[PDB]
Amino acid sequence: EKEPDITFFHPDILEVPKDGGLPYLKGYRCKKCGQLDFKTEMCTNCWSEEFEMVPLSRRGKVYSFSDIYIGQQGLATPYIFAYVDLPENLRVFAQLEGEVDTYRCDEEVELTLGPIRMNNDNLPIISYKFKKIA
Amino acid sequence: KEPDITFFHPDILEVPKDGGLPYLKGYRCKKCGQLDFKTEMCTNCWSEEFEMVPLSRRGKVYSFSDIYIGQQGLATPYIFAYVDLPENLRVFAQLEGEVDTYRCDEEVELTLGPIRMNNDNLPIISYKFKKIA
Amino acid sequence: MKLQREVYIAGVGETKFGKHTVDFDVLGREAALQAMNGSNIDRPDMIQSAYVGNGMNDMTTGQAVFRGLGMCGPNLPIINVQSACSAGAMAVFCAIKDVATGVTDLSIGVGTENHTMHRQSGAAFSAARSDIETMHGAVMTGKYAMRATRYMHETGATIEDLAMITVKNRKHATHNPYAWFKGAITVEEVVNSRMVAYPMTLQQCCGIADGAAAVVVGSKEMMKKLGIAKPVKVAGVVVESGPYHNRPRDITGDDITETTSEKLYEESGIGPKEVNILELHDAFTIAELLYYECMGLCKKGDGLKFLRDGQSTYGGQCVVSPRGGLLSYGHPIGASGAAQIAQNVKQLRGECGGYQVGPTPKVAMSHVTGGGLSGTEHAACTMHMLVKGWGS
Amino acid sequence: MKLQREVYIAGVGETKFGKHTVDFDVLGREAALQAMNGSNIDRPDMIQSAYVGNGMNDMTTGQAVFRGLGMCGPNLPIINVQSACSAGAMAVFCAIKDVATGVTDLSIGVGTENHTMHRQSGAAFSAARSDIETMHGAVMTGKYAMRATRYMHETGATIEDLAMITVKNRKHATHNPYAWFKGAITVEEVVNSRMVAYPMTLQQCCGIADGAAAVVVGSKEMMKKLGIAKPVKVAGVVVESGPYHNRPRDITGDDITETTSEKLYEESGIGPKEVNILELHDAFTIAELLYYECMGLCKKGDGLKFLRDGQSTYGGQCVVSPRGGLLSYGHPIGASGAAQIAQNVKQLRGECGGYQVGPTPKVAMSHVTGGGLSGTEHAACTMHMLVKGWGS
Ligand SMILES: CC(C)(COP(=O)(O)OP(=O)(O)OC[C@H]1O[C@@H](n2cnc3c(N)ncnc32)[C@H](O)[C@@H]1OP(=O)(O)O)[C@@H](O)C(=O)NCCC(=O)NCCS
Ligand SMILES: [Cl-]
Ligand SMILES: [Mg+2]
Ligand SMILES: [Zn+2]
Ligand SMILES: [Zn+2]
Repeated sequence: EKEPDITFFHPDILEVPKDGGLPYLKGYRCKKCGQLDFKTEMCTNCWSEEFEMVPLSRRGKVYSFSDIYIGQQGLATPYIFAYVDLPENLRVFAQLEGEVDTYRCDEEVELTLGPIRMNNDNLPIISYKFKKIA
Repeated sequence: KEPDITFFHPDILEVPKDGGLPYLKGYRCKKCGQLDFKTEMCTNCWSEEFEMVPLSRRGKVYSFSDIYIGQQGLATPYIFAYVDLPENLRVFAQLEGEVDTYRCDEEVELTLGPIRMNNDNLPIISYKFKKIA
Repeated sequence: MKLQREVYIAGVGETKFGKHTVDFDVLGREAALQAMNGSNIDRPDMIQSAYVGNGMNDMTTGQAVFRGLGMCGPNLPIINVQSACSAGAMAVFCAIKDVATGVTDLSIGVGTENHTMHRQSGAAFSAARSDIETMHGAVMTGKYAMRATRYMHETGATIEDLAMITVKNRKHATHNPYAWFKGAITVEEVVNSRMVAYPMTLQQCCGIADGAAAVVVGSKEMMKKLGIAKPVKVAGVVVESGPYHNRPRDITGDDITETTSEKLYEESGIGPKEVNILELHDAFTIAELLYYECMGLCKKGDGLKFLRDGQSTYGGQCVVSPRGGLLSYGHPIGASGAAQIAQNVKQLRGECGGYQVGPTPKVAMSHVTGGGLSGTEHAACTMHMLVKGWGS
Repeated sequence: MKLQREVYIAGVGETKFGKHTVDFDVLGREAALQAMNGSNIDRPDMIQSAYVGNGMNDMTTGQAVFRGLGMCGPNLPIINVQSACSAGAMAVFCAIKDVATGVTDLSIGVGTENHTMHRQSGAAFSAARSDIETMHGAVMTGKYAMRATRYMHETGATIEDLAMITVKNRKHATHNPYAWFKGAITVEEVVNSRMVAYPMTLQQCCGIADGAAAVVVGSKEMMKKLGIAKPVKVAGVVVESGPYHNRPRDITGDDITETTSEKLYEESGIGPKEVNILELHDAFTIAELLYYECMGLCKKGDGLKFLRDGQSTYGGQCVVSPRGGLLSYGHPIGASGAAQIAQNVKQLRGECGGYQVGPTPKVAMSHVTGGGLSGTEHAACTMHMLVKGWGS
């Protein structure tokens, strides 16, 4: 299609400030019941549609991960993905930057941006990932 | 890498290796006498014992349709029909010929020809029916 | 199936039908939420079981539908159902059965499908993937077209007669915003549209559409508990499988539609001449015309007279396809069986505005089949009989 | 689901599992015929309803199964069901519900699938890019691998411990003709097989297979009328959907397996320590290990000790995967949930010859899940509790 496929994921989860400020993940807190979640049309706990935007911590912690040697079609292998827990008590699934056989559970990691896959036009989709701090 | 079929199907279409005229095959249940196409068990009485019955090469177009929008991947137009045999069996099959030429109750005769391309892009030869002289 | 206690429809939901870019789960969620809102259900923890019909999208359609509503969990058993085009009606049937048996007091049936985001156009649906007729090139257009060719042969009916079905169904849909195609079309425009499977031209074929619909059902006490003002009573509902054989059946009849409709009349105690509106499986023009006789709306041989005399449109014995039928909505396989019911409910309730049947119908019947299986006219059939359930 | 009256299993059916060149309908029919013959049914239309589970063969699989038995028609309502790997168990569940509620006195559930005869892209076994974890590259083996890594982190389990699940399950299957892979395999062979997503190697993952099974269920009176010698009582059966949220979970637990099994124990009145054999969703070695804890066979954190102590093989508290599990049969999506039940019935009846558990089991439990979009552990879970129903 000459109307392009996406090159970014996703404006309601990963905030890239237009003035060049550091990107951050964001959640949305239900104003009725207080549930924090990623962006959704209605609160899955109480069905309210009234929210407040909550910027999320850029530091998280690898809860678990796996080195992927046989993965999705079209992604370069090996790659790594993980459950990354944020201190706001939200869990984010994301790729980890780096080499196989180097991550451990409960390791601290920091948000970063990079290509997570190629789109239908064979151009990279840029999204959030996490990387080692030191 | 093992190859795709080029013939459909030995359980319903017999091609005599002696070069005799091909024919469709029915099967008669030995226990209840019901005639049907090949099955593992009789739909009427569940018996597994049958005798093979060569079927008439001549049939009648019960109904048909000229197909201009086909299955994905099939060249168009083509024609298919319910062809009724004297043995009181109905066969679904393509008809050889041109659109806008068939009629209900038209007599037709068995013939072999390609029904589709296989996954190696070779023709699958099967049973069709054609107009008689 | 005999209902062991009364079962009533509270809220219903329906998306617009046509080419959608959102997928089956979003459509299904929209219809389900509409049905819940219409039932005064304002919390995720009220419905007690859910059934979701689908054809080709997904093996966990209902869990995908309800995920974003926060309703999946230990108190919501979800089961997904399939019987090609019967699936949306079977979902409502399963929900009815849970209530009628006392397994639940409040359940929901959803039908949903998105076809257009998952296939290329320019091709018709085949028969079943594993079916012998599919090997030989069977497409559903031609399978129904053969019934029209034979009907024309036996009765002298012309393609212009069959075209009147599209004219009427599109007329019915004129003011219905949910339909895909609608409004005034002439016999000449129907007959001169491009041939698809002779003698079915484009405008005599149902569209390959996306959409969803949902139906909440509950007990008499649950209707009162929820403050439902116009509960619609399920007077009967019947599921059959189609007889299989390779003998020369009369394809201008329809074994399973005949027997399913008779059983529905017997169990409900309501005869065909008492039905005020009917949504049936008008996948092709010929299907509706044949079903006038198969369902006993008129005597043998009178189907075309029934049509020509106006008996299936406004002012006649039975308004058939008042929402516009499959010939106006198009036909998302998993959705149509539920969508017929949602619109029948709205008609019973007087809620259809510019396409509302007058006098208000009191008895509404629906019918979907499901096919592609060689040796059967249809693999399955599901029919519902619904009636006014609020007194005056 | 509480059972309104007792329900018993009469005959069961089971094909060989592996690569079949006959399709899902032939396999399903073979299993259905066996189950009906094993129920001493002389009049097939005594079977009053049929449910058939399938994942991706077709939309009318149950009608395609029964048509070759001459059983389709007005006296056999057939509904097909889907919840990815839950489908075959849900088919049996639907049949049990029909009997328990008195809708029927005799019903049948079939699960069937043929994968290997069909070109299935790989995208059919996965969710769409729309699913957030899939957008970021998730694959099922890596999702379960993360569960294994977390378990190794918490317990000190090694890859060799995980591989012992494959070793055990193939050992159990040694003399089982229905299983596909069977007999002795060494830990080093399992560990040294190709790495898919650390620590899951190829031999720790179940494979795709073709197969079918069937279960006839009926009332107590129907068991007496059919002369069934060893009717197996349905002590309980539970269907759940998986909760959705984005909070940190303990993935060495399993929210829906925990709640489904607890509800099964509560409804049946049978606790986990009373279960003598268990078939469960061993799609990967780590799943069986975690489910020891999730089902309450042992305490949190003790699954590794349970395994090493031999408590999940012959002589132990509960023989887990005595037929060999998915790790020996492979996994035809629509079949496995029905097949677990068929083999558990055979074990309860003492019929499994060289793979028969001794002493004879009296309590048998079965478990399949299925699906799992982002934010869920699984889309569905179906569990059955079965007990000896004959006296002395
Ligand atoms: C008749 C049929 C083959 C036409 O499909 P098609 O040729 O591929 O047509 P396309 O999808 O490419 O659409 C072409 C245009 O015609 C219109 N159109 C498509 N189908 C139409 C239909 N059935 N009726 C009227 N108009 C239709 C569309 O609006 C479209 O224009 P758009 O680009 O703005 O959307 C298809 O509708 C069909 O197969 N219908 C029967 C489906 C069926 O068998 N269902 C199961 C019944 S049991
Ligand atoms: Cl159909
Ligand atoms: Mg009988
Ligand atoms: Zn809230
Ligand atoms: Zn016979």
